[PDB]
Amino acid sequence: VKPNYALKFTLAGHTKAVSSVKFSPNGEWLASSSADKLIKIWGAYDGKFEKTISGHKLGISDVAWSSDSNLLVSASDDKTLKIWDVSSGKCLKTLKGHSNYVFCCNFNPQSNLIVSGSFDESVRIWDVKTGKCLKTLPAHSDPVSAVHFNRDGSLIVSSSYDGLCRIWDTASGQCLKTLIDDDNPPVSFVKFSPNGKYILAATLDNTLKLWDYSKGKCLKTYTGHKNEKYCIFANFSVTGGKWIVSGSEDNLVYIWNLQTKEIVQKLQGHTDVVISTACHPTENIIASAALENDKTIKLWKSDC
Amino acid sequence: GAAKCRVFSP
Repeated sequence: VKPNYALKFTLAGHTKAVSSVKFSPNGEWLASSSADKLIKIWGAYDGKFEKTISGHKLGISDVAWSSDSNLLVSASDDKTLKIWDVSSGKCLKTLKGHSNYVFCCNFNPQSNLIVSGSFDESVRIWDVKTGKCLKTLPAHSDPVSAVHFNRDGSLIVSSSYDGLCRIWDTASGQCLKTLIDDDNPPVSFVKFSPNGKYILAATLDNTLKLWDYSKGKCLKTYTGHKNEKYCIFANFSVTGGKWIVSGSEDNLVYIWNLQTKEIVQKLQGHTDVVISTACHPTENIIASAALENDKTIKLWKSDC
Repeated sequence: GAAKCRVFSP
């Protein structure tokens, strides 16, 4: 079995490189963040532009949805995060305290916490309702590329240019686990598997790895794409066949069989580094987005 | 720009 993703829409309108795309948990919306300092909301099924959300003074590197699809959190080069009420577009909070670029962000499943990582080498845990920083973790010795909560919000995984992935206890803020590899290439992305038992980690040696973090064992590797320069996010695709999905610096979307590690499809049509991909939570739909030469978002659909 | 859209390095 192989997927047959086909281009359905190309969404133009960001005036600089796109940095991330995320589907709302309820499946209704796609959100995109850009170096052009904007967030844009699009209809997930018809591609229709919904609205522009603005207020960051510098470009945005990441955006994330609350579990109830009502809020967005964005991370900016202006060293802040912002919490936005989606239906109004109003900024609800500005999260202040990082001393350098904010690179990555996520809500916990309860959506009372936001986790963030920054070029200042720290991971911060923020109270959503007050906007107050609850904890500053001295997580890494170089910029933090990714932060992600597990299924119940009791753990955080972080990754850094320093070459490490770390598993943190959310309530105590203590490091429970450090994944150390020889040759320690920079880690450009990490996230928990849907069941929270594994982590998917990208390194800037053109390599994705599926790890048992409790066992400290690497179960799968995925290769064939190009990832040497940029923090490209990867996804678990679970609505049809079980795939691994990632952008690539050769302008393609790559799709691997999760179990066999074979490449099952390559999506062509972007004209620059595909910096971000996202998988729709209920339909076999992929959103992809690209850097300065392209600046577009593409929606793809498959029967499996 | 944004740091995500630039090469990843300190």
